[PDB]
Amino acid sequence: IQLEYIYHYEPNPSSLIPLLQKTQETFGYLPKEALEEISRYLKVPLSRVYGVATFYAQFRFEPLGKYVIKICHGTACHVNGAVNISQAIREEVGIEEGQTTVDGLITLERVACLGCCSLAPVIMINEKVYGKLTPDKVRKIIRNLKEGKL
Amino acid sequence: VKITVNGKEFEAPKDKSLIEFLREITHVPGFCYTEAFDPYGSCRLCLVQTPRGITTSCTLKPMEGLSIETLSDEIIEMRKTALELILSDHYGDCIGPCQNGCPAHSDVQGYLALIAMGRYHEAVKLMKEKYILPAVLGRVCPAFCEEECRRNLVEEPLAIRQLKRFAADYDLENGPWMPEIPPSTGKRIAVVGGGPAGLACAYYLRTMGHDVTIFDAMPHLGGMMRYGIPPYRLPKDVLDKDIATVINTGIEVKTNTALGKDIALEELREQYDAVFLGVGAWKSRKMGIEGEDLDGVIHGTEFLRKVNMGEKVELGKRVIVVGGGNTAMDVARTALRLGADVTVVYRRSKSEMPANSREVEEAEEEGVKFMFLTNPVKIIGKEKVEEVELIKMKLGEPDASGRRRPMPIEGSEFRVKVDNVILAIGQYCDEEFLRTIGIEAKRGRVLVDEVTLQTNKEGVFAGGDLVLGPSTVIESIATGRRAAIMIDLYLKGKLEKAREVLLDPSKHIEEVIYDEDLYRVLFDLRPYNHWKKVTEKDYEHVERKPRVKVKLLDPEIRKSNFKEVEPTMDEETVLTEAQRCMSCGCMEVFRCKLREYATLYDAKQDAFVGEQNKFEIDETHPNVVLDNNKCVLCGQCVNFTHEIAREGIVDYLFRGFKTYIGPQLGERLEDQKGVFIGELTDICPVGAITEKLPFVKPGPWKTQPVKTVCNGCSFACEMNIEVYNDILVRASSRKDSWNGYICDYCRFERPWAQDIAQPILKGNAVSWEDAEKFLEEKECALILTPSLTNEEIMFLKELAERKGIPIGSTIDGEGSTATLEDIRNAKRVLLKVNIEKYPLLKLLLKGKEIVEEGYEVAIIEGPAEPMDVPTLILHDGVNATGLIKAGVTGIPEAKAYVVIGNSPAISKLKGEYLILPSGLWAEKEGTVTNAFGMDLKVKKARKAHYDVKSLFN
Amino acid sequence: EIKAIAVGMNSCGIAAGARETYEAVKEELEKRNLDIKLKIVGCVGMCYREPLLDIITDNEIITYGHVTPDRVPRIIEEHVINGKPIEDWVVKKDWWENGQRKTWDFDGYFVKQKKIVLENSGYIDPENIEEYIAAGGYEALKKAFKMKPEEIIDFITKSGLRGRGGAGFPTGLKWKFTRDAPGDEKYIVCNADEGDPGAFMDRNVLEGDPHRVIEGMIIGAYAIGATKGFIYVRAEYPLAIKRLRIALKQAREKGFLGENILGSGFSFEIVIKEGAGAFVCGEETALIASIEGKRGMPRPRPPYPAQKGLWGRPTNINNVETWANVPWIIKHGWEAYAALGTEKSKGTKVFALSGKIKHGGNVEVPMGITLREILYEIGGGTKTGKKIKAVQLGGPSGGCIPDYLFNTPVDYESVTATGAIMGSGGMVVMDEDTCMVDVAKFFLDFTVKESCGKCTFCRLGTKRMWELLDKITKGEGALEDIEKLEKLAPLVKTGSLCGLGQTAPNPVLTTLKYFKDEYLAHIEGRCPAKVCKPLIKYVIITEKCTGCTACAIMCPVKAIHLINQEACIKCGTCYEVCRFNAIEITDAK
Ligand SMILES: Cc1cc2nc3c(=O)[nH]c(=O)nc-3n(C[C@H](O)[C@H](O)[C@H](O)COP(=O)(O)OP(=O)(O)OC[C@H]3O[C@@H](n4cnc5c(N)ncnc54)[C@H](O)[C@@H]3O)c2cc1C
Ligand SMILES: Cc1cc2nc3c(=O)[nH]c(=O)nc-3n(C[C@H](O)[C@H](O)[C@H](O)COP(=O)(O)O)c2cc1C
Ligand code: SF4
Ligand code: SF4
Ligand code: SF4
Ligand code: SF4
Ligand code: SF4
Ligand code: SF4
Ligand code: SF4
Ligand code: SF4
Ligand code: FES
Ligand code: FES
Ligand SMILES: [Zn+2]
Ligand SMILES: [Zn+2]
Repeated sequence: IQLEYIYHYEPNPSSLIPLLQKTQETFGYLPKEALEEISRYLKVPLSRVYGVATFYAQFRFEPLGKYVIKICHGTACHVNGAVNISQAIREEVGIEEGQTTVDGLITLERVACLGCCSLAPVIMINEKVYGKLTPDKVRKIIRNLKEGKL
Repeated sequence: VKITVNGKEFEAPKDKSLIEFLREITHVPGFCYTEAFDPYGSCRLCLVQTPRGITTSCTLKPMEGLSIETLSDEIIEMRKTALELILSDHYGDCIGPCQNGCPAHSDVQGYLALIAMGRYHEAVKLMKEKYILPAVLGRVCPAFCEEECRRNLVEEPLAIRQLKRFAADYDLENGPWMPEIPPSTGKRIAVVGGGPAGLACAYYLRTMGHDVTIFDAMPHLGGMMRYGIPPYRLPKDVLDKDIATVINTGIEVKTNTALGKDIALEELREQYDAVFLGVGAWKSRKMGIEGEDLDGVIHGTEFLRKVNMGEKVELGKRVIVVGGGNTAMDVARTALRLGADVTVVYRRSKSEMPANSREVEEAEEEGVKFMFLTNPVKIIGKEKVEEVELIKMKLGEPDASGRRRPMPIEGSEFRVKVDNVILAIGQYCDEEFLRTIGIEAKRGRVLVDEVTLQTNKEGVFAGGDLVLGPSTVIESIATGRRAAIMIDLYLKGKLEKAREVLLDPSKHIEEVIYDEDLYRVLFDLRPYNHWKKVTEKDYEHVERKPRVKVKLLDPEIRKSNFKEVEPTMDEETVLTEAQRCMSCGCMEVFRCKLREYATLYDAKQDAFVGEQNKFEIDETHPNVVLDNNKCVLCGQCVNFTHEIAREGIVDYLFRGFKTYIGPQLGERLEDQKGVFIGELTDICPVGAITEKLPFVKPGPWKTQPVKTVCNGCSFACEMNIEVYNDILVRASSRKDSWNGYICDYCRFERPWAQDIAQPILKGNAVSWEDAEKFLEEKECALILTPSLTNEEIMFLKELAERKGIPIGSTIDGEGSTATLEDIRNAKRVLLKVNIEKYPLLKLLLKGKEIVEEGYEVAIIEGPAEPMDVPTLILHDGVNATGLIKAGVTGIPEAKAYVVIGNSPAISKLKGEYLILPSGLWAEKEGTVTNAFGMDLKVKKARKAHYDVKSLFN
Repeated sequence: EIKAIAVGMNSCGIAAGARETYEAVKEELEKRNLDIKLKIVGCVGMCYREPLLDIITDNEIITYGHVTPDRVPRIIEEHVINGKPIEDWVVKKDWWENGQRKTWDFDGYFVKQKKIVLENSGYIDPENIEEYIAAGGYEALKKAFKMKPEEIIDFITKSGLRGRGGAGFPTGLKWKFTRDAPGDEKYIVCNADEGDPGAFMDRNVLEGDPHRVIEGMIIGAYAIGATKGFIYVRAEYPLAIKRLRIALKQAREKGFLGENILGSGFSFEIVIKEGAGAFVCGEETALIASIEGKRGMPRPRPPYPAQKGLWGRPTNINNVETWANVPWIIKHGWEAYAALGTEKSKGTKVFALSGKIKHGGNVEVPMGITLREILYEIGGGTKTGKKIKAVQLGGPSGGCIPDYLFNTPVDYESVTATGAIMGSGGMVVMDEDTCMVDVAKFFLDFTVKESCGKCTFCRLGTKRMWELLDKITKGEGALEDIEKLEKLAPLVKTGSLCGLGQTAPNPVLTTLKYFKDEYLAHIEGRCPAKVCKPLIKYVIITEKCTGCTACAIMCPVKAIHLINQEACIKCGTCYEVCRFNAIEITDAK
């Protein structure tokens, strides 16, 4: 079935976080049934599993959209105008950061750093980096993304 | 190891944490440290000053030459800031707003809960911790508590005054409650003034031990309750009963003894240790306008004193009363009842009328005419009053926010034809009498220090209307109680220190914790009460319940006589009205560590203001409430439930400011399986986790722990029973117990509060006459159940030996051979029992190996024989091991059986049964023997109405 | 003859368009029927000049900058076939004299740089262990296997190597504490959980040269006695994880990892633990709890990780940069390492020049170089010639150093004195267009997000400090807010349990210390840098306006010759697309 991956991992409590990462790879999020089978296999309380899963910002309990927009709010991007580009993205898309659109097209996320601090205003859309972003340019990129291009 | 704490030399254990030793020698705050867990650094309140810097003492290990300052300025500031940070995210009320509205700060919630239970004597006992005349207050108080009530935000405030009147009259009728007087302190206090303030000072100084003498000018005690308050509001038989309850405590009354005429203040100081001046304001203020000397200008207090004393009062047909206080209203209604057409003139509006509003509405019904914003300017007549000149007034400028002052409207002068003018514009004490005795007063009101209530003379205190001017009975009783507190502090030498502590307790914390009196006074007079800003939107979920209406006497009939206009409520409406309380106060207010620390460190709630985390209360569980709004995030519940109980009921959720405690997302506490859910109520330090109590209203009471054992099984776990005047509130966990924790069976099933009332014969309850007949007729072999203490077993065994009756017990086998050390040290165990039926085995066997071969200790369920390895034989009766030790095993053979205790497996027995009750476990005293062979003591929570010893004779 | 063509394929290169350039090079080599070796390299450090294409002759390397796909045919035709370098695009030259590589660059970026950790990055193929062997690698591993483990510890403690991930605890002492601890099973951890928002040096080492970290870990494990090694890298760094897995496979199959490593009887295995992502999990105790499957909540220090760490067994947790320094110390000697840097801080430090600096990238500077040299000779100053107001050193944990204190040498104590810390190695340059209150608010916002919420001081005081900063920024502040900040920040520093909260008030403290005039100007309702949204008003200059209306079709809120102040979203796109001096950001007063 879908939950076969759990038994490849060692039934020690230390395997929880790798198992959570494997679950979020397999399903895109953390389902309840998978979490209870993880708690059963590792013999850890389900409250411990939920505390670990809610501690880390990687894990979410609802599936992600098609286009994931990652706004870098590191120091280099912030001093070069990350607030203005996030304002442009939020105003064009219509959701705040950390939310999914109702149709599930655009998921908006905030990330720490992407390594390209020289392209200081930088976002990432599905592992593709767009850099040197004035608010107008990122509005153009969002509008071109919405119409099925890119 | 030698460490230096605040300059002194100390020897401490090396392995143990420093916080334990420091809390042994001094006071160290801290939420999150429990010795069963490793040190946790979450509360950050146990800070000490080391040579390296400021660090937490729960993590430090005692080292050689370590010097630690526990109370320095920086440490006080750091703890204060930490407490203010915690309070900035705290949501809840320590006390209900009813207690803050009462000038005497009475536990309104507690005695309303006691009234809802039907315990009126206990409710009056709780009332008398803050005031002394609950019937008088139920009749005449302006009900400041009902103004502040949180029921004002939903429908209608609780009838606190009328419920208090009902309970107080029940106590006066069905036997009055009198307090306990401690041994004499050897001190004498002179009290001047037989009014409510003097009575309160005398009562609360008598309840401390000092011998009190009351001096009063009038022939009777009561003051303006007897000579100023009319008898249609306060009947004098009720006043006599209430004052009798105050005076029967041992107060020496000297009536018809005045100050300045019979005894001077200097003689009073030389003969008595402290003197309280509550002479009251018995002079009436003149108006100063010309013509005030005309015949027909009576003063309100003199007129009401003549009417109350029965003296001949001459009154005309038209009477004008000037003033707007309670004095004016009583003058107006008394003059209406004597036969006069009464008009009351007040210089302000109706809203700013100081009078009791219920009395004003009653007077408007009875036909008293009011004209507000009017002021008399002149009284016109040859020798007697014929007419009075009045000027219309308007509100003036707001000035320095002084609620404006009435300024006359020029040209609006009008004349009213009247026969008598009664002056009720205010009261004061005689200024010349105050100069005769030497007390510093301004405008006739005595100047006293606001904290200590002390005059310019040493040993002289003041209160009542002498200090507050025209005031209330409850405010006078508050001043009297505070003066009793301050007189007791003055007689020990601690008054100056206490005043400094009450001004700023954060600078004298060492003296506060070192002195019992300073701690008590600080927590009585300046406690930290946490508040929430609630509007009407926060009580929309509450059921709308109507307030009780008491049928007043007919206005047309009551305008002619001096019969009491308001009766007492009927007893059927009392419970219905008392059950409307929303119990706004915190259930943990008497044991919450956060409130105590905020009291000691002078923490303000508004020091840091921002956004708080808003949570919904999780009260779906039948017995336990979880309130994350009162969670200080110490982690003790998580540490217990994951590292000691292994149940994992709750855990930390989310990160940072959004962190809270709860089950897995999508489930509440009702879905969580665990027999140690109720231990979290004792684990929590502040009151985020609380227990639902099996009473109608759970209102927090000052319960006293009682050390006893549980009767759920052979473990006989040590516990505290929380008792409040014969009420078995809850079972809690002792720290000094061999088990430390108790299960949800003991807490929530309460086997210690269970007893069958009457003997059962063949499945039907019978009276004791039938039991005596059965005992006399049949052979009645004696079968003992394991619910009896060791002394009872000895008594029953000796009775059987003396009389020859065959004796046995339902329990058979041999006792356990293992000790708690053996179970603690062994690692491979044989478990032939169900783990769920003996819940402490879950805690005792954590991490052990459950094997079937090569074991070290064995756990078997009785009846059984000891095995080769040290065995743990577990029965279902607490004193099963005591029965096995005394040698009363087996069921002997006979015709009919009398069994002492309703134990199961008695249906296996052959014949006919007489089940005699064994009694309440909580009402029992003696020792028991539990599974591990310990002899554990049982103590009485309350007096026993049944004993098995006298039943058998 | 052109031996090889190399394209920089780090995360910074990949983001700039290095995949497109690499594929264009492959297409051009295939089209021209050329037989040159196409290899990938890491990052040399010129992140501002990327994508970088290196043409490797046997004796010289010619590195071209800004190599887009369309520039590739020109470069290929003119250089690899005709043989004429295009000197306009040549940004870097490397030549060998007496076995030491010498560097020339257009910008003088490398002049003040001594590369100890990044000596191989941008020259070797990170996915080919043969290239790293040919560059002198893993010779230090054989040399360390020759000597005794305690001799290795003495070598490390005599070089003055201090921890590059934090406070700078001496590494030899840490190794000795892990070796002297009682126990038969011990672990080592490589901390690659760089949670600093502005730090990219650790992933730079793990992507451009992972075998350096692997070799350092093996040397340290031999010295300490560890059986298992953990590389704690985030799952947000997939390229680093991929290259680490490739490198681990190649080192295992060649006998450097496994059982009986090079005949020493020493069994060592390295396993990559993927961190889920939290700034607090970079803390030692939180990292231990995260590997063990718990929440990343730190615990008090008197039980130290070097004596009771992973599952109770002793653990040595060191940074990627420290492990990368170890092979250089073993190969070149401890005296060579002690011949660099100040008296107390030895060696070299890797900094990340970011923000408003012109030559941003990864710099390898010796300890004791002055801050002004890094900011002006290596960084080139600001990108528009403006003055530098301050630098943020240490990320959110460190503080702002102003321009009159730029003479401070970058050693541990000289930076600790000013109220900053060396921290991760992040250097963010702030200019005249930067509001220091906004910077402090950003750092406190990050701290509020990343706190684990265990101790009362961090969890509550960071939120209260951030609320005070937001109050001051919105203009609704007063002097009492500044006094509350000045009282609260030292207490949050003194009372917090872990280093996140103990370094949390550092930005606020430093900004108050050096830039209190900006705070007092925000009390009066004005932003001297025109950054805060409510304190700035976008005003239109009518006398300097034009009828072309360039800043009229780009505005999405429709607040434009006249500005609708009641409807302005305050994005600021007017000031850039106007291509004329008409829009002026002015105080709303
Ligand atoms: C007309 C009237 C109506 C009121 N109605 C209400 C009401 O409806 N509700 C309400 O809550 N309160 C009412 N009050 C207030 C009520 O009287 C309060 O209890 C009052 O504040 C009592 O103050 P006290 O403690 O000073 O006692 P007092 O009543 O002032 O007692 C004074 C006592 O001191 C004695 N004394 C006086 N001078 C000397 C002296 N020189 N030496 C020795 N003894 C002396 C007097 O004989 C008397 O026993 C009313 C008061 C008045 C006057
Ligand atoms: C909040 C916080 C984040 C940290 N992040 C890192 C990190 O990303 N990388 C790192 O090497 N050390 C980090 N540290 C420091 C570690 O706790 C520890 O000191 C470090 O691993 C020691 O490295 P060293 O052996 O080279 O001295 C962090 C510390 C704190 C308090
Ligand atoms: S938890 Fe403590 S401090 Fe908070 S409201 Fe309840 S009693 Fe007061
Ligand atoms: S004395 Fe008055 S204010 Fe106080 S509780 Fe009783 S009725 Fe309420
Ligand atoms: S509802 Fe009860 S507890 Fe709350 S204010 Fe009213 S009387 Fe007090
Ligand atoms: S619920 Fe109580 S015990 Fe648990 S963390 Fe909160 S305050 Fe502490
Ligand atoms: S384990 Fe048995 S004796 Fe102990 S508390 Fe529970 S029911 Fe009572
Ligand atoms: S300082 Fe912050 S991150 Fe560190 S333990 Fe305390 S609350 Fe957690
Ligand atoms: S602001 Fe500039 S672009 Fe806009 S209308 Fe004026 S001149 Fe034209
Ligand atoms: S600043 Fe932005 S929102 Fe305001 S007018 Fe210009 S483009 Fe429009
Ligand atoms: S700060 Fe955003 S890419 Fe580095
Ligand atoms: S920090 Fe020591 S008791 Fe909480
Ligand atoms: Zn780069
Ligand atoms: Zn600003």
